[PDB]
Parts: sequence; structure tokens; C-alpha cells
Amino acid sequence: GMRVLIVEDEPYLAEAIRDGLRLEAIAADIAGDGDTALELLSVNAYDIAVLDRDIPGPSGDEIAERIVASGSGMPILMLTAAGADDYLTKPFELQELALRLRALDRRRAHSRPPVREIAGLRLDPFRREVYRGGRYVALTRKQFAVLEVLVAAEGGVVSAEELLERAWDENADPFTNAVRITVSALRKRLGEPGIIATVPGVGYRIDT
Ligand SMILES: [Mg+2]
Repeated sequence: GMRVLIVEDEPYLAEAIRDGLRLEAIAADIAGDGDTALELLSVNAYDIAVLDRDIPGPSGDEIAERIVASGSGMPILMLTAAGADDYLTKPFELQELALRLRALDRRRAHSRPPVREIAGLRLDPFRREVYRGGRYVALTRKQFAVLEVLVAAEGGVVSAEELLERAWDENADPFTNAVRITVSALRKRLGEPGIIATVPGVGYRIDT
């Protein structure tokens, strides 16, 4: 079934909302503040984020911006007292929330969430961290952006030109030596065994 993240700070409310979804076959994790929300987003995968706007720590709008920047396409539903796919005013009927969640999910029912793990690597875009078999590998911003694209291709081949468009600038001056030296540095950082394969005329890919 569906897994959602509920971020709401009002006492008992986050737990009560998860409770109302339980028998709707919609499971949920909860958080009362933005720091906990980000920590959960670094570890678990969710189908939708339900975010109260005014919460302690990083606000609900700041969480929404970081989800949007992650490039996952995960739908976001904001809760308001009274960017984002939809907004819901508190208090709301539970059937109303379950309807919005299902509608948001089925719009993208056949799309796939990003590939963040392959061949031992785990990539977390929220903390911008890479783990190889559980071992932390520090990476520069450019190295991470290139690796993020290669991992998301799940062994598919990515040209040096696409890496330049996606990790430097969509209308960049097509010079690919910078991409080549960055991939080479990434290979040194990741270590043995070799995980980034070169396809001579086309580009690079994650091996196995
Ligand atoms: Mg609040």
C-alpha cells in the first residue's frame, strides 16, 4: 500500500491523522518538527509528504523546497490554518484527506521513484551523502551531481554531454573534459572495485 510522511506539531494530531489512515491501507511515519522530517527523508522512501506549514525547526515550506530540489517528484500536500500540489485547511474530514492522497498517488501510479541504490551504493540527496556498502564516501558537490545522474540511470549509459547539461548548466558551453576529469575523480573517491564503466563512444554507466 501507500507510505506517507506526516509532519504536524499540534499535540496528538500527527498521531491521530496516522491513526485515521491505518485502516485505509495507508501507512505513515510521523514527525513533529522539520529536523525530524528531514532525518526521516534521508532514510525512508515515501509516496507522499503531508506537511504542516508552521512547525518547529525548518518550516513546512522549507521541507517542501528540499523535496522539490531532490528531483524525486514526490507529491506534497500542505496543511494550513487559513511549490505544492495541493493544500488542505485544518480541521478537515479524514475521507477528504484520503481522497487527496489517493488522487495525488494515482496521477503518477506507473512512474517509478528515483533509483538511489545500486551495486552497493546508497545515495541520499537530503544530506548529500554517498555510502558504499555502508561506508561513507565524501564527495564534492559536482561529484555528487554526476553520480546522482548515473545512479538514477540504473546501469544505463549517460553521455558526457548529458552529464554537462544536468550537472553544470542546461545551456552550457559543450566542453566535456571537465566532465571526464570529474568522473575520473569520482572513480578515485569511490575506490575498488570499479563501479563506473566507460562505454568508449557513448558515455558512462554504473557497472552491474
Ligand atoms: Mg503547526
